[PDB]
Amino acid sequence: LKNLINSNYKDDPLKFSLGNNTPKPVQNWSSNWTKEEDEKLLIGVFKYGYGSWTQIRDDPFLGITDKIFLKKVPGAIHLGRRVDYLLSFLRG
DNA sequence: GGCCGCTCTAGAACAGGATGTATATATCTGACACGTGCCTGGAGACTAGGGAGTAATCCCCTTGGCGGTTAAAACGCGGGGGACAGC
Repeated sequence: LKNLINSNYKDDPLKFSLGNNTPKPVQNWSSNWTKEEDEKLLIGVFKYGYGSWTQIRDDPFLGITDKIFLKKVPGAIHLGRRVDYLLSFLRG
């Protein structure tokens, strides 16, 4: 992930998009989600690493700060699984 | 076209980290006792001279007695002032 994001984007990773890779949607989360929310999450994880979920959610350039919770559906485990899928798909 | 397997989500359990408190253990602190080494004083030895002790005699002082006189002490009595208790 860091190699590909540097390789194209490094001039500014805020340029990043997942592009032609079309991910499967989130399953009925309490928040609407798209390739855009995925892309912003990926840029977050690039800036702050995996599992930095407080910083990932808090960074306002990602626009996440509303969409992700501390029994509302998506949480750290769901975020982890989503990242696992997204990176597996992009590496595929 | 149908059913089962696989994947994801949800719940439950366990462990670790974080924080505060209590308890046990270690360390310090001090004084005494013993050992060691060195130096000084005491102990031992010997001599000479002075002081103390001993003896005798004489003189002065102290103790005891007598007598008289005078002053002091003791006994007595009354009144006043001070001391004591109270408030």
